[PDB]
Amino acid sequence: AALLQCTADTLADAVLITTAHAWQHQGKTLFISRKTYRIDGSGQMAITVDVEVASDTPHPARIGLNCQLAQVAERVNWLGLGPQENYPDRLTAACFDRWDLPLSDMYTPYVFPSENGLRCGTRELNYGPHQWRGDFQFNISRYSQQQLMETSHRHLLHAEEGTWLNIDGFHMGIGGDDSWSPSVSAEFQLSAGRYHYQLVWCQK
Amino acid sequence: RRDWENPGVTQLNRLAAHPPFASWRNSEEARTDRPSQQLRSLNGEWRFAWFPAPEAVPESWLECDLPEADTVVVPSNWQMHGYDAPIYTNVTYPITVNPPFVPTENPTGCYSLTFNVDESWLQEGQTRIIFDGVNSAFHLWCNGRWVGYGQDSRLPSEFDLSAFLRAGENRLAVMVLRWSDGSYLEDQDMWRMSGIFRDVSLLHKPTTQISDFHVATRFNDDFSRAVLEAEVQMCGELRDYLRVTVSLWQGETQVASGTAPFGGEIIDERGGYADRVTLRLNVENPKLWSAEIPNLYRAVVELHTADGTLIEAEACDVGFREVRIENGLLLLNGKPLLIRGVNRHEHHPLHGQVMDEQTMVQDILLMKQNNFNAVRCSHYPNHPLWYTLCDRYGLYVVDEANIETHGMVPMNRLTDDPRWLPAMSERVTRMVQRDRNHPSVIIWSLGNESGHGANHDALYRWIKSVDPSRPVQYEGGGADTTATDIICPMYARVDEDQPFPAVPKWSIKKWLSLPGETRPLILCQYAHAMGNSLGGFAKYWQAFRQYPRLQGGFVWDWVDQSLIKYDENGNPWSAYGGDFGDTPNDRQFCMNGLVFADRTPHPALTEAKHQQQFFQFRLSGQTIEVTSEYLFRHSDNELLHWMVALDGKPLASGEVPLDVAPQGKQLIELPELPQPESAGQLWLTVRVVQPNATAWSEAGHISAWQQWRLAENLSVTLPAASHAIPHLTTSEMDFCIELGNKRWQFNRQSGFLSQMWIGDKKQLLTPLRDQFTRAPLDNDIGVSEATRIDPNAWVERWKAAGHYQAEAALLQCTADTLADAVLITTAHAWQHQGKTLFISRKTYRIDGSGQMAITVDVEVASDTPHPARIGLNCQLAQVAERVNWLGLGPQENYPDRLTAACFDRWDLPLSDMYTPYVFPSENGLRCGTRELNYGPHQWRGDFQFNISRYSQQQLMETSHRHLLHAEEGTWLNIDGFHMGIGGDDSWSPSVSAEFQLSAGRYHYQLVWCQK
Ligand SMILES: O=[N+]([O-])c1ccccc1O[C@@H]1O[C@H](CO)[C@H](O)[C@H](O)[C@H]1O
Ligand SMILES: O=[N+]([O-])c1ccccc1O[C@@H]1O[C@H](CO)[C@H](O)[C@H](O)[C@H]1O
Ligand SMILES: [Mg+2]
Ligand SMILES: [Mg+2]
Ligand SMILES: [Mg+2]
Ligand SMILES: [Mg+2]
Ligand SMILES: [Mg+2]
Ligand SMILES: [Mg+2]
Ligand code: NA
Ligand code: NA
Ligand code: NA
Ligand code: NA
Ligand code: NA
Repeated sequence: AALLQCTADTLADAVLITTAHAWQHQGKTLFISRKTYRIDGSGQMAITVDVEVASDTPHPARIGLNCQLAQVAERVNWLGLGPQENYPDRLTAACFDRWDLPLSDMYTPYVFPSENGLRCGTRELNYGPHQWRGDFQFNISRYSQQQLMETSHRHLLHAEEGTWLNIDGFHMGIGGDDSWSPSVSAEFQLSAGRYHYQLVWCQK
Repeated sequence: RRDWENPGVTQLNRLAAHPPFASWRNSEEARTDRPSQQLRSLNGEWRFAWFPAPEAVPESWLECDLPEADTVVVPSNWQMHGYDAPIYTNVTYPITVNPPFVPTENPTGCYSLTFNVDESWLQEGQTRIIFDGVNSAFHLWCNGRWVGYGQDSRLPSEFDLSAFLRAGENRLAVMVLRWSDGSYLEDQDMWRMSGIFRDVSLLHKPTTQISDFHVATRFNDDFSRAVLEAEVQMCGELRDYLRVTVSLWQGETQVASGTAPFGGEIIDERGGYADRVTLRLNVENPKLWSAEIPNLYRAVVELHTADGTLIEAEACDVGFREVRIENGLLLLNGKPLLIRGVNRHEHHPLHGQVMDEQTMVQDILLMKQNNFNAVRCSHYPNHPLWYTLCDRYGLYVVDEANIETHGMVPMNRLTDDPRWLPAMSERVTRMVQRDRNHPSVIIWSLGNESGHGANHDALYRWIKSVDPSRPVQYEGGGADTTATDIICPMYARVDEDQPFPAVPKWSIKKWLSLPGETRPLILCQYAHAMGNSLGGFAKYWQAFRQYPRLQGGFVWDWVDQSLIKYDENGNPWSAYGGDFGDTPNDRQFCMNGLVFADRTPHPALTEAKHQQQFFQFRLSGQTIEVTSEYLFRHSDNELLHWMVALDGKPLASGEVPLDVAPQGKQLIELPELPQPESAGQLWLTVRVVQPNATAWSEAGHISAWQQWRLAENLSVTLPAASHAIPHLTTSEMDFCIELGNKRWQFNRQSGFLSQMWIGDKKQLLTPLRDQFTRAPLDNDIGVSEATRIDPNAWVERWKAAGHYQAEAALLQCTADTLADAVLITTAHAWQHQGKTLFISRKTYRIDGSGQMAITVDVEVASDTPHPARIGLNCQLAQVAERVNWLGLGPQENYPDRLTAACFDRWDLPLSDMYTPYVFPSENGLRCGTRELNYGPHQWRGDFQFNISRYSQQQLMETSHRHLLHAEEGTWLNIDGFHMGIGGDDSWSPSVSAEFQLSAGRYHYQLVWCQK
């Protein structure tokens, strides 16, 4: 990430932070992320994200944010699709409701580890004293993407400190027509060029 | 006798049907197709009188001209001269349904002509008159004596006048009935007119003559050898000294010839046809005919004495081609066709249904220039010259019997009735007898929209017996009945099934594989081009290319059937159904053409040209792969032009010759290309250009194009810190912002930007407000009418949900001062009767540079009908001469109809940004736009827009383009999102799901600045 801009303004009832970053590689700009954070008297933090994706770079796996929360909580409660893991091109069986599961059920123990446990169509997500509202997809577990991508057998994974939270405005389909040739359908690739998403983080 | 109320009497004294004759008396003139002294035209000035019923015609008229008659031009349709009104009705018959009777009030056209006959025509042989087209039934007298009668408005009626004429002056009297029992078989969706609307001619034939001739061409397995077989029949004085010689010419060279005496092979226990002869000519390496290369030979049929006297000669253009269906595919000369077709009615906005060569040529040129290779004669045999033109210019033709009984209930009531077989039979058999030697005709059709009756099965079989060289198709009764060799539906969708009972319209892809089905599928009508339409067209072409058995279709249709009317000031205007007092009528349903009545293109034409290209392209790196979809020709009149530009700025370009064999591929690797690091999108555009002119196109004609986004450099450059900060001033009613010479005013009660000044000049006539509706397109309305609402049509769903009447309720409006800008924030709710339909949340940020960034986030209730658009609108104070944009163009383009548009920098006169569809609706959008310039303003973002002198309100409230009036200022509509326009049909919602605005939440952003 390269910073392009970071500013702070005070509004009548809130503080507004504005940021812009470019992601580049071998001098090419791959992605540009523009955001605003607006914190008001209610203590809610509203995040708006607008992303540009160069038309000539391969369509990305996802467009979201991530962080390692310091807290580890027993349950996960969300208003969205579930209860089991679901992805864009594999979510017909999931139902929209309010689900509540132990954190470990939010991780799928695929023998060969990878991105896993996403839930889509989520309007509200609760974990510990935090609450996220918006229209996103998410996964939450003790394992970072880095670890999963560096690990070849589930038995070698180890819980990291805290909880890794991945909250996506958009996520690419997973495909599966076969496992030896790209099989994610066009309608499930993130090829729009410009993406917008917004979330509200607040304390519960 | 009221012969016009008896389907059992379709003619009296009419001569047999046959292919075009000219009775040349010199074979070289027959070979060259020059005029024949034996074939005269009687077209010109005639005498005409209109009567309200045949009972009102005075008997004196048979013997002499009526003083009150007018002199008028023939051919003509009398409605075109104002004698009575033409009627525009689609399905419902224009008369009370009570076969076989017609109204006692039945407009009768009394035509007459005094003309001369040279004595020599009466000294020997036979003199006949030919009426190529009389609508709908007529009696004929010559010199006051009754000659005969005829029905079928679309084929020639010929009568022998030999015994009625006298040397010098003669007078014809033709009493034409507008309505007859023939009318029950003429219910096509078009203007209902009448008159002697095709040519009238007089033909002299010798007593011993060629009465019919049929030409067939059969081939060997690889088409390198053929046998031309010509069966010739004679009438007259049959003697042993008679011969027929058939010679075949390629230009001035005679390639083959055969001569034989009369007497065909034995055919049964009673012998053979002593009055017939079959000549068989061997032809090596014949030049084959196709729409791609319309190679023709000339066959001359000489009837002569063995000792050398030519009695008469007849002749035709011959196209060596074989048409056959094998293994589920329609093949032409052994290769599977891909039909780029269109249905074409015979229509002229001034002359009605009268055709002329200029207009036909004009239509053929434009069809070919727009990549069409086929035409269906919807829904009757055409004027004879059409065929000649298609043979010569090269178009595949579906020749269709003049049988349409749509208005019956059920639709096969007459076609399944044996009492209507004779009348139907004549319409089929006489067509085949007239047009069977034209190579352009490749498929026969039994008529249209007449259900499926036993009569179709009998006639299907008759054709198959008499002419095995061409398949037979017929869509009625479900499009895949036993009366059709090709599954030929109308308006079946690509992927969406429409399972109506009895006659379902399956997705075309699904249709082909139904259990036991094996026939090819070619749509007899697809993509209803009514008003702003053709949305989804590309979907059809992708399917046709992917599925071998999906071999194309005929677009509905070529030209709008609008008629010209003149206002108080004598200025012409385009009229449609009901504009002549005609009622009931089907209003604008008569305009469904790719082109306007005067042949000006509608924007959809370019979409069709593009999807119907004959060269396919793929890009890999700097390598372009060109694939030919021609079946028979090499790319011998083609070159590839290529050009690379960055945001409209040309960086490099070139040309490469195209040398691809039919169905072949060519790889072209482009030169080291530009790799600028300046921000923007790099686009490659390629065009196939025909350097040499052809019979149907000018040198430099573009036949194909395609574009690809090459590299993109996103802008990362920070803008320069401003030497200013805008000031905010507040009052209870407004937020005013000022910066330099610019000012912005936001109304606190309405919550919208109400005014902007550049200098001292106001820029807006109406405030900037959200807009979720559009002036409805013909496809949005479908069949809905005030008197009979169709609740399922998009327009009605929007209306009923309150979209057009919703009022913006302000929920919030604040202004804040930032470090280097002023920020206005607003939120509005649109409700209707208690229902919140949409919520619009925006920010407007005006900075020290004077630009205004507007961010819009809209929520749309999931249970309200998907809205037509999500955008902003305002009436600008300025009227500027031009419009310049960086986006798709240059023509109007909508989300489901934009493949033909190209991304570039375009610049046009304001008026070209409006499309003058006869029935006004939303129009002129351009999509994929990144920057728009108009007068002093510039808008940047990623949006679609339209800009013109007409508000959406006016367009939706006006029914005819000539009644629109330019408003003050310019109406600008800038949409973040716009719904598809549809068009698979114009009577059932046809916007594909992927083009409906059903996301629920939408975001868009624009920067408006001045320059
Ligand atoms: O046959 N119909 O009852 C009918 C009702 C409403 C709309 C179209 C329609 O039929 C359709 O009309 C279009 C009009 O351009 C064409 O004539 C097409 O051939 C016909 O099937
Ligand atoms: O046929 N039309 O072109 C047409 C235009 C506007 C309204 C009704 C209409 O045709 C009418 O359509 C209804 C179906 O909705 C029936 O098929 C009716 O028989 C037909 O005349
Ligand atoms: Mg009759
Ligand atoms: Mg000779
Ligand atoms: Mg003589
Ligand atoms: Mg019809
Ligand atoms: Mg009507
Ligand atoms: Mg394209
Ligand atoms: Na892994
Ligand atoms: Na095909
Ligand atoms: Na029509
Ligand atoms: Na060439
Ligand atoms: Na209108």
